[PDB]
Amino acid sequence: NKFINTMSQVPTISQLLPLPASDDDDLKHKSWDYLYEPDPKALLDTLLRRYVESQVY
Amino acid sequence: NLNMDLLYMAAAVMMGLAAIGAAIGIGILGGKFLEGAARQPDLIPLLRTQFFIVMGLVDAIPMIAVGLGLYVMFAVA
Repeated sequence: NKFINTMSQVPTISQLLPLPASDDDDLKHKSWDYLYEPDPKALLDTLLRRYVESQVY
Repeated sequence: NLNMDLLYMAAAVMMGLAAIGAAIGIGILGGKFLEGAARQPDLIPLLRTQFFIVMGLVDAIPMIAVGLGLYVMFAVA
């Protein structure tokens, strides 16, 4: 359920995997690109796992 | 006579080693420059100033060598 208001709430079903195509657009990443320690893809996997955990919470 | 035959050889060896030294020195120094410019576009004008500041000292001795090579070749002859 979603706590839309103090007075009203609604039941919902939302897809958490695969990652939804949220807009999430910026191009400022050119100015600050992360130095991936140890690897970029390893960090990305841990980030996705944390994100799913966070959305469930 | 023999003098000029060896003096062209002397100038040759000196400027050849100078060429290798200077060229590979600036090659490495510039390689770090380009990689440092790669990731972030912000400070190209900044690194390209530190580049000349250091590149001056790279060329310090090789132009002593070149000056003396030219000196041998055109004035000791």
